[PDB]
Amino acid sequence: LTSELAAQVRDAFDDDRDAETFLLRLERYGEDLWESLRAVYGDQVRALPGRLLEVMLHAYHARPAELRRLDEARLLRPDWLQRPEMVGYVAYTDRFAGTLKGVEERLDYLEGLGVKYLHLMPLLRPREGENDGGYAVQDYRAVRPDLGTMDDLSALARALRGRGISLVLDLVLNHVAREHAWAQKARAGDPKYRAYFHLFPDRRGPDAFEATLPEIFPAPGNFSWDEEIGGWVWTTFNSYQWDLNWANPDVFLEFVDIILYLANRGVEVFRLDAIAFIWKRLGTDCQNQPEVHHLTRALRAAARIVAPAVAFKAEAIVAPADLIHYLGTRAHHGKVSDMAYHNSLMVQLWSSLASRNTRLFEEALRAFPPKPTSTTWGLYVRCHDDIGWAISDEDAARAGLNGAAHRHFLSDFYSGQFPGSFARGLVFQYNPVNGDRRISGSAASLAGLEAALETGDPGRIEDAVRRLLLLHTVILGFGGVPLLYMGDELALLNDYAFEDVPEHAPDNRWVHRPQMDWALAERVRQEPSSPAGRVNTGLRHLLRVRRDTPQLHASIESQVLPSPDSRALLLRRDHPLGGMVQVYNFSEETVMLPSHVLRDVLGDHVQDRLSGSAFRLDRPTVRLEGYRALWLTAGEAPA
Amino acid sequence: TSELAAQVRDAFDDDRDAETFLLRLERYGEDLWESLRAVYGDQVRALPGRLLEVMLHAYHARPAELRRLDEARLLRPDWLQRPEMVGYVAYTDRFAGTLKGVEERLDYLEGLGVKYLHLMPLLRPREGENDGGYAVQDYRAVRPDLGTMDDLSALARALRGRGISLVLDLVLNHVAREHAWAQKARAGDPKYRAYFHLFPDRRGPDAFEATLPGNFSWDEEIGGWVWTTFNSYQWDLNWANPDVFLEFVDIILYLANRGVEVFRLDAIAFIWKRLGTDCQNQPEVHHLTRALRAAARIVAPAVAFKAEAIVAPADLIHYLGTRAHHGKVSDMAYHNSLMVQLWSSLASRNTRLFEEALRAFPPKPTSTTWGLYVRCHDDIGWAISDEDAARAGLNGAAHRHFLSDFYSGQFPGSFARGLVFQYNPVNGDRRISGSAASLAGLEAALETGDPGRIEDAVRRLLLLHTVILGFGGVPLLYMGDELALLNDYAFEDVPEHAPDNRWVHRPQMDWALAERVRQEPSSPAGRVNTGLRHLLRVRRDTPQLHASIESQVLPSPDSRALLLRRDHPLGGMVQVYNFSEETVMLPSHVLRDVLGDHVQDRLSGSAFRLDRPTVRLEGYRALWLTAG
Repeated sequence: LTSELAAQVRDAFDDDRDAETFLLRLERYGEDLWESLRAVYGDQVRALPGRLLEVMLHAYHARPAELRRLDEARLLRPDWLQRPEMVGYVAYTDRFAGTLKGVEERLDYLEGLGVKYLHLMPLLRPREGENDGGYAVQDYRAVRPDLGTMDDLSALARALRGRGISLVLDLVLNHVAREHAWAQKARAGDPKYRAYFHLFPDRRGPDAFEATLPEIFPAPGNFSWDEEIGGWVWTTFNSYQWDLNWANPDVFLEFVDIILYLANRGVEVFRLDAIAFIWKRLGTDCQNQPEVHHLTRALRAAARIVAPAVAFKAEAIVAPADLIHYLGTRAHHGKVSDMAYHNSLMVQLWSSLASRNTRLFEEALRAFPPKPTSTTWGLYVRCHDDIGWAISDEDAARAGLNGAAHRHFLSDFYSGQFPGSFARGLVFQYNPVNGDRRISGSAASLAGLEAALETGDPGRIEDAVRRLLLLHTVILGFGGVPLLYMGDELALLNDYAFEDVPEHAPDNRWVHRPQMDWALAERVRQEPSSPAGRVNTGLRHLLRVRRDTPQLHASIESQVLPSPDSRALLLRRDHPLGGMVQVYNFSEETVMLPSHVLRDVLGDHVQDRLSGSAFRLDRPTVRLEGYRALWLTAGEAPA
Repeated sequence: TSELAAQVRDAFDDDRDAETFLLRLERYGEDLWESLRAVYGDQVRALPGRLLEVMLHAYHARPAELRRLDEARLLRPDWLQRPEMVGYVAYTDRFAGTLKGVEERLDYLEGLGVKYLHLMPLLRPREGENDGGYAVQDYRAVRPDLGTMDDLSALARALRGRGISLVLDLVLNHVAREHAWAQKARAGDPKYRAYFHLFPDRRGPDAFEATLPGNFSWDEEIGGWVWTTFNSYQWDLNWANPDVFLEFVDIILYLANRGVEVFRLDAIAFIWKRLGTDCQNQPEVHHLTRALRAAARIVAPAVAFKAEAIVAPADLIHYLGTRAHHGKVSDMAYHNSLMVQLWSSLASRNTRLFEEALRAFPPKPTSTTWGLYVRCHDDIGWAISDEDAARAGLNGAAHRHFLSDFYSGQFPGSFARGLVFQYNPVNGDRRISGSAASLAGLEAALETGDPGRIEDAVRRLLLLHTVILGFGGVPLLYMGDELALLNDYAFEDVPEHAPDNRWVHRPQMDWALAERVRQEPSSPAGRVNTGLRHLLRVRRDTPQLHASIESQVLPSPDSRALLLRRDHPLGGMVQVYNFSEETVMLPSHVLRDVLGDHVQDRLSGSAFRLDRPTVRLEGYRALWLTAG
């Protein structure tokens, strides 16, 4: 930040207060921005500060007054994402309400549920034809035509703002569709756009990289031949998907422009897709490269300057050692992506439900490194994906188990194969290398409700209801944003109508991606003692309690309290108003949990926030019914 | 929320102001209204609107420059916690004569690295005896000899330009009997009579005095009694009257608009009376602080509060906020304990007591900040509790008697030259006056001429300053400790000072002497001056000193040494202090286990190889070790 930049800035604004705000923000986040661009682009052209600033100034001018207010509000409350009132809902626009206009019609449903974070599945304009479910983007400044237009998106954002809901979008950083304007300008041979991709004249560069790359479709391959470069283009994922070259600063500028464009249309949180892949280095797997963080840090800083209201969420499923970098280590500590996904917690929930054992869970959480306190996990029980058993062999070992043996068990269990399993999932992928399988299926089908409905047995139906509620309780209390997956609140079962639909039939993930039935949702509200109704009212109650428990603030991490019974998981959360201990029984059986381990942190008298009832810990044991969850804090003893 | 919205929206010609005000009121509204209810009941319901009238007026009058600093503070909430922050404490008159005079010396301060200037009481006191400025006659005026408010305002404009914050003392608990309010009450306006604790006969006063450990005074037109904790010309305000609350929100915002950035809230412990109690540290104190703090958050985000309470540690922590008050009762309190343990360990050559006292200290909210000092305008009282002493293998009172004996000069072969200020005819507990340089042994050493004893004194001063510069929090340099000023024995020649021997450590700044010291690097004062400016430079570049992170005691295998650990994302730091003249051989494993195999002393620049069994630490040496 020189005299030059400041004067440029100062002369770019009619109102003096705008100039001052911009300048104060540039002073505050300048360090983050320039240090990072230097580490990536080195001594560059040096013209870059000035070109970046034109992009930032343009975006700031176009930023509407209501979004500037949200901007100041965010500065007053930096931890908005970490507040216990925060509840997320994840849906496909079309499968929830047909169109973006349609989503406006259903805000009463969402606001009623307590949702303050709405993540719609990919909707930026994809190429026509196969599109890797929206990850092949044709234009980032347009919407898929069937869903509406950008205007529609912009309006839906105004409406959501009015009910205090943030809109969340997927932004693919790593590649565009072969039909993207840039990809076309490059094929018509404009040198500028040729430099947006990894382009190769002969078969040598491709060969040099493929030496150390693993493959993502086990189409097979990392490079593709195209007529008008002939020549080779870097194509991680599918052939119609061309990796952008982030070593070219022109690409950086395109993305700061797109992020700020979309932010000005009311996007509040960006899910940054394929972020792990954006930096290539010969000799490596070309994932999780240092430069990835420097770029994220620079993108985040431009967003901090123009649009304080905005936050980033990193989509990378990677081992925990690797994942922690996406929240920031060493220099960065929240200066990169703010949110992420806690894939491990989701895996351990299903694993423990199947194993009736929580040693593995304890171990996985203990080996997880602490996050920066200003960042936040996103927690889910299910999402639009298959489930892969990401259980490391070291974690399994510390639990007295063999990684492969345990993971084979889980696929056997959740597929329905294992004797006396409650689950009804489908196998999605079978890998002949390992034997490792991936499971499709809805929360309700996997937790046993499908199986139980076939028998009619009240006892097994109750077990299924309580399992769904237990899973949702853990994510609601763990610390972080619970991402309810659309229709889990109605306990939707596997849908097999996708087979009759010729475009879905090949891909059985559609099994857990149903159409929302609005009539069914009305039925469930009015039948409180059906299974769905039990889940629906049970969940609405947990969301209400969460929103009023300060100890769930996400800046505080849950610590594992090692359990005297392997059927139980215990989590401690320290807070100024007084500690909380969360107690989960992952078994059908009644557990008599020894008192000492809770007495030690909470004292003699406690009260369960969930049901209201009191417990004495000066008793040898505490009775835990099957699938029972307690949120214990300190209390009294007048009786 | 509805009534405020409309009022607010119309109260502003500019829309952006209205929006900002509203957003801030939503953000800090809970804090404010919840707290006033807990103090005044849901009884007094005109009050939100009266408070808002005060806040809106103040906001309108808030100059553009101070609103910008306001946004800058929101961008960096932790401004007080950055390693860049260094405080300097001085009397206006004794540093540079007048407020105009202080402007002429900013190059001195900015050059030292100072970003926080605390001037001793300067709001207009009563004439005559004034408890050194704690008897305030008008909060909207300055003591006439120092200048005017317009001078204060200009000095703030100059300080802002060098990135220095001005810090003032605001007495919350009482006004001078000559304050306008106290005279309106004597002329019998019922409104102002209600600003004080007033009693018709001696019943009432007697009921209180049962548990207060004079507290009341007779006046002709009040014939009756008024509550007067300190002296008699100092009348306790009645904070149970909301009119008083509003007076102070008005005063705080007024002074904030004149460029005050940090308020030292004086006698805050006393502001709530409750029959049956010592009338100190009452819960209402916190609720009131929280509400004052929220009004300041709304109108003047740039402002912060610092609580002046010397109280046992268990009590002190409430001034930073517990339970629902976490990080709302202050952004700053004094770490009186650390100062006491510095001198104690320097005298004892032993740091067990230090370890114990720090272990018993409870964790602060991470968004708040200690103020740390080696000395200040006060005498020293040995605030060492009997429990702490016990855990160290010491007798509380035995150790306390030693320290007074040592720092007074009485103990045989002590290096200290202090004066006894107060003597208890019961415990025998004494208070000590004296400057850092006199107490650390430099006065004694200059009488001998011995190079070896002079070097020892220089290294003691540097050791003390290093601890406060590395502990986490704002180091409050006391004026002229950087020049190693000795006890001034011309205070007895001053007839106004002679009764009060604290003047011994409250010297006039000699600007010629300051110039001499800059230019004589290997005189004693020059060694201190050079050494200090180097420590300030290193501090300003060590991220691990961010005040949100607390120093933890690493139990030491040698009682001559104190070891402190600080965890941080760029990598941990261990601080090692030797409180003795003798060389200490620390075992290597104790550092290798926290820092790894290769380390660097940030203070001297040299690397350390922990691959040896031991690490040499010369007398009075400090290391700030980090990995690398």
